[PDB]
Order: sequence, then C-alpha cells, then structure tokens
Amino acid sequence: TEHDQSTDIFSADGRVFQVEYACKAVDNGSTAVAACCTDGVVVAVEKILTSRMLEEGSNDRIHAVDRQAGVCICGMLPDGRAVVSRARAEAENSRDVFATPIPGSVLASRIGEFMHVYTTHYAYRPFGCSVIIASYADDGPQLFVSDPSGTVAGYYGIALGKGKTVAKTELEKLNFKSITCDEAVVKLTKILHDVHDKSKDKLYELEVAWVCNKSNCVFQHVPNDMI
Amino acid sequence: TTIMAVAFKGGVVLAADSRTSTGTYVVNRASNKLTKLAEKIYCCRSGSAADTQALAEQTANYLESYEIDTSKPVNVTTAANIFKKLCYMNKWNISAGIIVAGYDPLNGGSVYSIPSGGSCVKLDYALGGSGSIFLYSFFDANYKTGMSKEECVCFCQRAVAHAYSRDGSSGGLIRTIALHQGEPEDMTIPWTKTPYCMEKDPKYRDLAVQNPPFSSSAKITVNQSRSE
Repeated sequence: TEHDQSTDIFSADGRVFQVEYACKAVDNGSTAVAACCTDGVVVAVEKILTSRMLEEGSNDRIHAVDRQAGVCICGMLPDGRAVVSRARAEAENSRDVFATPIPGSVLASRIGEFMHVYTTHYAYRPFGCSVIIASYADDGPQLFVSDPSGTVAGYYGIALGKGKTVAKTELEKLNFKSITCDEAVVKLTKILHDVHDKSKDKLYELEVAWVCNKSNCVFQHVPNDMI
Repeated sequence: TTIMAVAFKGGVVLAADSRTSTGTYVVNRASNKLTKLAEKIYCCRSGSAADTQALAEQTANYLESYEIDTSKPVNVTTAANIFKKLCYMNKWNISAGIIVAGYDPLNGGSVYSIPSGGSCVKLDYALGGSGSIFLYSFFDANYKTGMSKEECVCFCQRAVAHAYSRDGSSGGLIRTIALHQGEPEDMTIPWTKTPYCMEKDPKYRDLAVQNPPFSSSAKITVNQSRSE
C-alpha cells in the first residue's frame, strides 16, 4: 500500500488514488446546485458559517471570471481560489490576444487542462475542489463542472457536495426547456433549504448568482431581496 | 503596390495589382498580394514582401489553431487583432502595410486597415501601398455605399487600373477576391483587358507639340516628323 502517496503513480488496477482522495474532500464539503435555463444560468451554494461574527460576504464561493462568466468553488476554498485566478488569466488572454469574450466551452476546457496537470507530477497534489462554470458568451448559456481529475462535462442541471444525492433527485423534477432564471432562483433555493442538515451545521447562509438576459449578460450575485 | 478592400452588403471585395519591384526593375510581374488567412479571411499585403509573407504565415498558423480549439469559424476581428499585434511588436524592424478583410456570420463583411506603425482601424473601405495616394480622390468622387457584389468587383478593378496607370511601382494583372456567405470568388484580369490605361485613353492619343519645325512664324501646329 505504498501506491497511494504520490499522484505520479498508477495502482495495479489502473486507478490514481491521490485523485480519488481529493475527490473525497469535495464530497464532504458544502452542497451547491446549478441550472442552465432558457435565458441564462443560475448557481446557488450553501455557505456553512464557522462563527456568528463573520461579516457578510466572507468566504464567498462564487467569483466572477469575466464580464460574462463566473465560477462556484465546491470543496476546499483556497484551492478553488487558485483555479479562479487561472480562469481570469484565460478570460483576459482571450480578450487580449483574440479580441473575443472567451466561449464557455473553451474556458471550461482550459480549467480542466489546468486541474489535470496537478494530477501528473510527483511534486504537486491534485486540487481539492470542483469548479462549476457558468457562462453566457456568444455560444449561449452554458454550465460546466471541472473536477480534481480534470474531467469536464456540460450539464443542464447539477449538484455537488454532501447533499448531492437528494438535490439530484429534486433537480430531476424540473423542466429544462421552459424554466427561466427567475423561477430557478426560487426552486434551487428551496432545494438547498431541504437538503440542509440541522443537527450538524447550525449556521449557514445561501449565496446565489446568475448570468441572464435580465442582467444584460453580466455575471453577478443576485440582489439580496429575492430569496 | 496598390491594394484595397471594400465592404458591400453581405461581404467584402479585396483587390490588388500584381507587381513586385526593386525600385526601377520588375522582379515579379505576377505576384499574389491577396493572401489567405482562413476560409473567409484574407489580407492584402504591401511593403516588404519578405516581412508580409512571414507575418501572414504566422497569423494563419495562429488562426487555424484557434479554430480547432473553439471548433468554430473565426471572426474577422480576431484575424485583425492577431496581425495588428505582430505589426505593432515589430514596428521598428519591418516595412508593412496590411488590410485584413473577411466575412463572418456575426458581423458580416469587415475591413481593417493596419498601416505602418501598427494601428488598427475599422472601415468601410481601405486603401494601401504606394498606389493608394492616387485613389483617395477617386473614391471621394466616385465611390458609393450600397454597392452589390458585382458593382464592387467592377469598381475595385477600375480603381486598381487607375492607380497602376500612374504609379511606376504598380502594374501587371489585377487580382480580386469576393468573400461573403457563399464560396470565395477570385478573378484575375490581364493587362490587355484592363478597364483603364493611358495608352488607350483618347485624350492622350495626340502628342504634345514639343518639337515644332524651324519656321518663319511663331505659330505652333505639329511636331516635325521628317527631316528637311
């Protein structure tokens, strides 16, 4: 059992255990849900509060990466943050070098590539976050997840973290051809309030952002009067 | 050189003469100054041929990579910006004046001028090369917006021909290409079918009277044609 100490090593079954373990961080972190709608994308996360004396806006999991794109970090927050800075450099690169807002599929590709590389060198470790990518550039509304392996997949709706198996069951009852950004903000908030465990995490708040036709395709936290 | 590009509704036309010269002597009389950068983006090259061949090749290499990544056709503005940056970073080491034009579904036909020094300006038409300074007034006087593809090809052919009849450094064929949602259309007109030259223009047929015969009158009539 020396085969699980570096991520530069296959196990005998063809697994990379350092990457499995990092995925376990994510699966024990807080629950986030997202929905790709007709007019945009909505993300909602649940912040577990470590203290009643935090200012509001502390330990934000949702960050803007470009005028039209944002990420929600699920898993370890500072790991997630290093991923946010790369995502911004990519987004900036695309405007600087190619004169275009980055497409959502391309930004997700580049984030994956980035997370993948810390899965191959003895000297580094995998990231301990998944990153939800929400975009609305010339390719329309897109929602991608990258994970610690560097796998990237597009979604209509999704849920990560500890609540994720129930949240997934409720996200299945939505209708993704009709639903708008306004309806989703309501429904996703209801799902985070129901999968919340009250025994274990007494202090929480919800964070919620969006990029829609309302917001003039700008990624932004939703105005706090809509929960 | 005389290069130019013109926007029409739905597309662009690019036009150029075909001459490469050392100043006084023509080393190539059939160059091709309309260079392809992507399926529907071309540039017109003026200045050092060595420089503009190397920058176009480089710009084309970058755009093909970008189109594979994105999986989408590339917009003209991207071509123009990549080139512009190459033209700006090397401004002290090159002699280049470029026009990038193209068709793409998002913004239709577009034309960028990128002159010496590496600025980049987005226009409805652009002129370039040594022969350009003869066409400003032509275009001011004769060009119109709203032209169809066919009007615009024809107008470009006639502009190039006006330029190259007076510019020692332009001449030869007239090549054009028309870029729009359909297939690229190229055309080459030989000097023997040029729509304008001074050799065939009737106001230059009769010769100036520089060589009148020795006469007993100050009246001037004809050039002396035969010995007395």
